[PDB]
Amino acid sequence: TVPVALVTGAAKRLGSGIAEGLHAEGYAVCLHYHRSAAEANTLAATLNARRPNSAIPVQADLSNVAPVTLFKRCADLVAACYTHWGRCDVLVNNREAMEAAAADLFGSNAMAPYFLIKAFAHRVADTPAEQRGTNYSIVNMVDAMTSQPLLGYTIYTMAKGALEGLTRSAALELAPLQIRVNGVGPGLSAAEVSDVVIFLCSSKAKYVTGTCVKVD
Amino acid sequence: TVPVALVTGAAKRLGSGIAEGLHAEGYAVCLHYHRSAAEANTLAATLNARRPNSAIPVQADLSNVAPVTLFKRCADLVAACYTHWGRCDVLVNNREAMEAAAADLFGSNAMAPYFLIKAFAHRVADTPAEQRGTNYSIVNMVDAMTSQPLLGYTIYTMAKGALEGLTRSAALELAPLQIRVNGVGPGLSAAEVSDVVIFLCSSKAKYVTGTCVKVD
Amino acid sequence: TVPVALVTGAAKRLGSGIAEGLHAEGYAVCLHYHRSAAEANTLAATLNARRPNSAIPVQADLSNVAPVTLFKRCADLVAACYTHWGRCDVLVNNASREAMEAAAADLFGSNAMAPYFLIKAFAHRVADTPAEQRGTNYSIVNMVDAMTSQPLLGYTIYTMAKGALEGLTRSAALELAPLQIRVNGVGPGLAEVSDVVIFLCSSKAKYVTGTCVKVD
Amino acid sequence: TVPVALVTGAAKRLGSGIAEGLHAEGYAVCLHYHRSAAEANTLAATLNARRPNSAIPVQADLSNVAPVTLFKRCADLVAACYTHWGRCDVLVNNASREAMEAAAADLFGSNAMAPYFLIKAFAHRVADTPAEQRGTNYSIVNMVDAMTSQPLLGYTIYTMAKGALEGLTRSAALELAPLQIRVNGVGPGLAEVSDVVIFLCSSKAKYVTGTCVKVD
Repeated sequence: TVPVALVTGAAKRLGSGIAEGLHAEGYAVCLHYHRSAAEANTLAATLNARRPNSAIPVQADLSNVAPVTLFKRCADLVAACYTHWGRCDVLVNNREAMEAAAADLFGSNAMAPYFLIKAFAHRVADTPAEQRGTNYSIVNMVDAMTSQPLLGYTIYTMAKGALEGLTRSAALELAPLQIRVNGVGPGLSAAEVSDVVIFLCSSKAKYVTGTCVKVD
Repeated sequence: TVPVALVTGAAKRLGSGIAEGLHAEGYAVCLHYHRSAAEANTLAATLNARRPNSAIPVQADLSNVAPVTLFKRCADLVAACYTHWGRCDVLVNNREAMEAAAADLFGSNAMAPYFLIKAFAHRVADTPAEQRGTNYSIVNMVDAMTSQPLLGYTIYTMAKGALEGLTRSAALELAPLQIRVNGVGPGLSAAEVSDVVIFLCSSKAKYVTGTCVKVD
Repeated sequence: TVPVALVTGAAKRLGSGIAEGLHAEGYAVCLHYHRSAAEANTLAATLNARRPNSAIPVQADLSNVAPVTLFKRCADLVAACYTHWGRCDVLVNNASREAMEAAAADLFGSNAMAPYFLIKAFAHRVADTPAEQRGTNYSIVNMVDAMTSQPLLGYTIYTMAKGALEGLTRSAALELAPLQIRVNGVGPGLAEVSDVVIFLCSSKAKYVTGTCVKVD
Repeated sequence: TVPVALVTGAAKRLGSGIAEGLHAEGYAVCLHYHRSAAEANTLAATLNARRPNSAIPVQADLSNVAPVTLFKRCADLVAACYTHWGRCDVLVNNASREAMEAAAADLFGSNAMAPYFLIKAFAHRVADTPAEQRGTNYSIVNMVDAMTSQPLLGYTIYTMAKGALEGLTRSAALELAPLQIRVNGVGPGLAEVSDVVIFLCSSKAKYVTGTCVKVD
């Protein structure tokens, strides 16, 4: 046993902090990326150097269109974890021009987590009982407006809403396989949300599912 | 003054009833369709015959991909109403194979209403003060599971959630232009929801916005 | 065989409107008051003037405090309808140092419990009526008032009270649904409101229950 | 300068766990009881056994009913911490014919108001402390119990009570945020729970407030 965490958007502002923090706790991290390959590798450099083969970068396109389906690209991201360490215990989902753009950011921000969670669960489902880890938890992040800046009020509230239903609904559907699913949002530092994430992923939080954490 | 209602999915089971009912009340209806052109025209036949030039069918593709954006296809649907009657007072939003499908049904069911509402409001915004109608209301329908049958529990709950936030958020954002926005869902006949829709669209409901109606 | 409506706090302001509006639709009205005799009798006379035997005033303390229990007082008020007219089809619940604090407690409990008990009695009376002898459209409306119109309450205790009342509405809807009794609420958005009341009570709302209507 | 925690209903079952758990983290604990003297003294002795001057029992009636007002009783219980230890940093609120009905009313008001008043007093004490002299981590936890563990309540009145309590949590969080006092809730999903309490009270939750944690 050494547990494994997949942090999507792992080189972004938040994701990195979550990643540093899950790694400090003794998790092996998969550091997901699209655009930011260099920073992925810096981060992987820093952690592996601190503790060897404890981190991998992995590129994945989390957009609405990459013809390869998002459903499949998502399943492949989770697969990177199994190929490389053979388990995945933790998932953290972190003008016409403008309009089509906002609609697409809406789609992947709801649909990527959905498919990343189908995938995560499918694998746990397939792992045999004896060889399953003991503490599977999924955290959906939701963000302030400042961090979804290319936004009007309304679209943001739609995305929060679906994310909100993802969390409560999977919490339920996925309890038979012992998978907790929780959320962290604002609120009506990076170091800060990280402690929440660490607690929800910790053994302390075994009986906690369905819960939308609020922060500041 | 004779008010105008746009009922998307207007030949489907529910939509038709809503349409017959808004028309009985004295609304001129635009009967939206994609696949079901024949039934659109039967319905238009029945109402115009009952009361002349009081109904038009209009085809629109409400899918996620029809390269023409949904944003634009939506704006064009609302435009059909203005071209033909010069006003629009009422909007009613009514295997990899399987997965991409569900993701797409998710996208258009959240995003079509969003863009149908941007469009509706834009026009009202552009109409001059003197020539605006007096009672603009928008109703978002949400449906039982039986009517979104190609579904798992979770996806359905995501869509409800975004729809839910659309309704509350626009209610707010769109109150300066006097546009009420409300929802009708189940519940935790066709004739039945129709009366709710008629009331929310009626002058009786002037001070009602933000409200999610529940039914049975 | 003319429907009967029980409006608590009929004597002054929102109560009167609602009673007046309901009366103008042809219910017989029972106008509860506590301290405002002039107002309840004046109003009842006016109404009885317009249509004979159509209104009565009925006195009750609905504060929270045998010396008579709140339950019994609430049961007798509901009984004053049967006695007088044979039936009761509609209930509208209008909410109305160390010293401020105990009074703010008393108020809180009074606003939650009086409706709770009223709803209990109403419903027990329905259940005692032989099956074939019941009315065809039982509905209950819980009014929530703006923070600004009940000045003795801090933000917190107000929210508490709003929370108790939403619970009762949603709870009682589910719990009474077998007796075909609908329970709904009118509250402020984020005779104005009498039309919503008329609607919820109307035969057109036969399937609306457990709804919190938002009015501003 | 050792932190002090006030647990209502410490005497039996969930209360004891929580007090025990909090105590095992090194708070000084004030163990409220009403009727169960044996339980509160036994437990306090055990704890004081393990570490001297680390626990005391303190008696209070927290029912809803000068003859002493609930407010004053709640103020004095909170005062029994200052008096004894100089400070109070953590509050945990554990909820615990015609006749059943009046008792079910009394219970309801007691469960909403006792916490409300407790939170008032706690917070007044914080505010009277000169600025530079306050503790660094004030937190409040409102426990909600399962329907099954408080048998005297119908579904409806329970939901009412749950609603009052969620209101207080979310309300008091916003209202006390200027005094750097956090308010959160633990409730059932749709020493198990002591770890969540420890967490919410811990320095790692400095930015968590207004959260309803869901535990089953």
